Amino acid sequence: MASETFEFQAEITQLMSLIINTVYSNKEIFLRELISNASDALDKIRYKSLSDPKQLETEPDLFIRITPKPEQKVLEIRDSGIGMTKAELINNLGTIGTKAFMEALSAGADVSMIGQFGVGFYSLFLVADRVQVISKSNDDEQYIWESNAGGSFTVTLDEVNERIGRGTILRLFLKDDQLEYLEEKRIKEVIKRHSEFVAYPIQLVVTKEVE
Amino acid sequence: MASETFEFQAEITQLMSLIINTVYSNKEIFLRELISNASDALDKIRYKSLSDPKQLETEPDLFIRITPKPEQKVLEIRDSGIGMTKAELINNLGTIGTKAFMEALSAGADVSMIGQFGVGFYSLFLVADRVQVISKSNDDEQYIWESNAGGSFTVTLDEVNERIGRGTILRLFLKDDQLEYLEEKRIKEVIKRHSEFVAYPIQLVVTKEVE
Ligand SMILES: CCO[C@@H](O)[C@H]1CCC/C=C/CCNC(=O)c2c(O)cc(O)c(Cl)c2CC1=O
Ligand SMILES: CCO[C@@H](O)[C@H]1CCC/C=C/CCNC(=O)c2c(O)cc(O)c(Cl)c2CC1=O
Repeated sequence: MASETFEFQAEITQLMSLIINTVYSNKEIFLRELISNASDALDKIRYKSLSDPKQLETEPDLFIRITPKPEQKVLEIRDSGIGMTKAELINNLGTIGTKAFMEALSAGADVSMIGQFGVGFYSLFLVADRVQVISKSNDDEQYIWESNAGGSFTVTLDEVNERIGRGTILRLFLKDDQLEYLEEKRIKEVIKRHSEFVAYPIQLVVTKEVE
Repeated sequence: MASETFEFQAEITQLMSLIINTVYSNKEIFLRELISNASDALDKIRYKSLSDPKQLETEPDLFIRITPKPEQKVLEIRDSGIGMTKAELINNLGTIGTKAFMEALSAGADVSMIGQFGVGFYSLFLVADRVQVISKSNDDEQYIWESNAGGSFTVTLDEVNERIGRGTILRLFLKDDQLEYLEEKRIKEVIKRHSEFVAYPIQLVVTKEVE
């Protein structure tokens, strides 16, 4: 199953590089941004479903789910939102707001503003050096978009991950110094602090050895 | 990705049908049998690794993991044991002990003996009307064996489920009256009662909405 490679729009590559290298202290803001995106996508499939009810049948439950995978130093944020087609992943995430945030930043702006420029997605590079966005739109097959903050990303038809009925998974490969975001306590503390007013259930998946 | 269909050896079909239909009370024994199988497979990759250390690299952690999936009425039991090749799944599970258990049964035997006849796998039909066995041996690709207790099963190259590095997942589609096995409390109670002496960590995956 062959990967396709695409070039990032120049300013996006610009944004990603300063973030992956930054010494900024409050890296935990990435989670609010990703939950905010998840909530948005859930709004869209819900609003969409107002006039097209069958759009919900691929995954009737509306949720945001966070799943620590300690062994792989991975953190996943899933939602059963509207999802993105292959062409949406390519367009939305790489090939097409941005520059103005970098300008605000260089003047003293707090990266927490990132979401107000519409580019909070990229805040994930505060805690991760690599990401896979796995997405299933009702309108397309399941696809994997992958980036390590370089100048190019890949998109691959998904034959390796669990089927999500509909929606998007952000699979973050955490940096070695950022492994705290795998911890149930840390995660819950960050959720409560910055994501108080979310319309959808936020589920936390915890793995505990029984005794 | 095309399915292949195989016929069950007659006595196996025999065994499965009486179990899926039985009014037997103590259906919870299925879990000890599946944990026992998981432990066995883990023994085999560990013993195997004694003379062939690199066999462990596909999945360095040795664990048994149970994952309730309430939305799908599914219960998964995973291990990172030795796993089964496509030919092993076909051979082991369908096409090749058994009859003597059915004879013990018809004389008054308790189905809890099933494991002593080497066929405890089939006890899963006490709680499930359908199963998918997903397996990855170091020696083959990932495959899905599926049965609903009929006279035939299917085997399909796996392009739809998460990659397991190595091992086996039993995905049980629980009957409507058996949904109690999705419950953290129930599961823990059954583990402690019948699986006290297990050499490997038994991990329980619990999904909890945060507030
Ligand atoms: C600037 C890049 O574009 C994005 O940020 C957008 C894409 C366009 C805007 C909204 C589209 C609807 C579907 N959204 C998603 O699938 C999505 C999600 O369900 C969680 C996320 O964490 C991100 Cl990232 C995205 C994708 C996402 O939020
Ligand atoms: C009678 C049918 O044969 C089986 O029962 C056997 C297959 C032959 C014996 C042992 C083989 C080593 C690998 N075992 C597995 O992958 C396995 C597992 O890791 C969990 C299970 O729950 C079952 Cl079921 C099996 C498969 C299993 O235990």
